[PDB]
Amino acid sequence: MEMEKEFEQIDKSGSWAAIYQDIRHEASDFPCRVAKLPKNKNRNRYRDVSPFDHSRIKLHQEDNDYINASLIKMEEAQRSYILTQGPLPNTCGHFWEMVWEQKSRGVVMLNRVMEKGSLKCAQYWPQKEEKEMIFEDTNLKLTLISEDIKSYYTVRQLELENLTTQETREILHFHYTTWPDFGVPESPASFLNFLFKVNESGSLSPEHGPVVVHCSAGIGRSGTYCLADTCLLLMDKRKDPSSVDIKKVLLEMRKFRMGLIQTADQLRFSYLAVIEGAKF
Ligand SMILES: [Cl-]
Ligand SMILES: [Cl-]
Ligand SMILES: [Cl-]
Repeated sequence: MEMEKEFEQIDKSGSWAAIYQDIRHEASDFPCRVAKLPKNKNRNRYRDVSPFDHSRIKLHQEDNDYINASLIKMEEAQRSYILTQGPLPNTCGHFWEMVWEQKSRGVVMLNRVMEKGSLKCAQYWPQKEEKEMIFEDTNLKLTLISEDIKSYYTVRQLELENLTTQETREILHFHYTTWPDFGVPESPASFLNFLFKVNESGSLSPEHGPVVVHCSAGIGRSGTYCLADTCLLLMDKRKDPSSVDIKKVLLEMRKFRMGLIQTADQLRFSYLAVIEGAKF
């Protein structure tokens, strides 16, 4: 209830922008030297969103280990997430190499490939069973096995094959397809349904590698997902759920990737999701 009382006060006083800017002022700042090397320019979608050196995911490849992706290790929640930008036309092989190397079971996608004409990520998985994809640079094959299309999101069963060894893995693609072109969803019900479905699938089990979460830059909608999921985990784990301080959780996550939650509306939406999910 305390988080809800705080929410009602913030709404009443109109202080979402002030709270959000306090977060930005306190956020950690660590170097991103590798992301800024000239040879990595075309591996970054946005010049102002980079992974920190200390938490970036390294590809196991001799020529260039760089991908714009960060390991968010929430120690108290005992859950790890990989937050990444939506893959570029030239980094789709890198993306699936990362999924393979990190042993991830689930991919969470929070955008449409094109929004208001802007390409927010490449078409990095097959839309049709009969047109599988081959990533020649990383020697991976990806096939659509089936998909379950719902009103607010789609879940896909993908088969990822390492063509070198012929080993195959099932990857679940959790695609929230209806986040609005501008702003945040009016209600968090569909987002929470989605978040619970990811958790119910087993993809977050400590038996697998970290779930991979992405949007356009990997910080705004992805930040909302990680923040809400961590907060709901903590409420389920701790003895006093009213003890969960969403701003503190968000500052902890920002130690691992810059810029998580990109507007005061996304912050308010994260509060709504956590308050409503806490009630479940
Ligand atoms: Cl260079
Ligand atoms: Cl986005
Ligand atoms: Cl920011």
